[PDB]
Amino acid sequence: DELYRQSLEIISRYLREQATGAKDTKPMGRSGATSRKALETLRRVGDGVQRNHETAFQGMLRKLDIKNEDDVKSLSRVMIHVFSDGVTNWGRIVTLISFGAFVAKHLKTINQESCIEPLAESITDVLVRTKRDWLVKQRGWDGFVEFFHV
Ligand SMILES: COCCn1c(C(=O)O)cc2cc(C)cc(N3C[C@@H](C)n4c(c(CCCOc5cc(C)c(Cl)c(C)c5)c5ccc(Cl)c(-c6c(C)nn(C)c6C)c54)C3=O)c21
Repeated sequence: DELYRQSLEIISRYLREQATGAKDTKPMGRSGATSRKALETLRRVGDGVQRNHETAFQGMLRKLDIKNEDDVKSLSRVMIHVFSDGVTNWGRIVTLISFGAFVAKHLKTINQESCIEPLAESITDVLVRTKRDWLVKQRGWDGFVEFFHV
């Protein structure tokens, strides 16, 4: 319903902005405040996650050997495997998206900007499908911004 659309808007905006390598502060949609604040939080926490896990991110990127949109279509399986284990929390969700931004920068490097939208959708699809009930219990992105945004 609303949860998918809002998630996709947040994730797509962050991956896109990360790939161009400058912030975009165009406002969001109707639920403008929450989505804006979630995006600001992703910039802060997400950028730190990428720095912290530079090595593992780099090693994993290399093993994924991404070239084109067909590869992008084939990322979902490893993504699901690595994320749908065990504990759910917002830090883990930021880690999933942060790895998404890391790949999106690579896609830019190899002139595969067309793939960034499919990537974001694939991330959103996995997030909302596997964690729907938990996300609803937290009041979704409101729960994220309420407690994590500074
Ligand atoms: C130890 O953690 C087990 C899993 N886990 C549990 C739990 O209970 O299982 C709780 C918990 C809490 C947090 C905050 C984080 C983790 N992690 C820590 C590690 C295991 N991770 C996690 C993620 C996020 C989920 C997948 O995102 C993806 C996103 C995209 C766009 C693609 Cl295309 C793909 C293929 C994957 C990682 C992403 C990349 C790497 Cl490179 C590592 C990564 C790092 C870093 N080091 N190494 C060796 C790898 C392989 C990742 C994760 O969710 C947690």
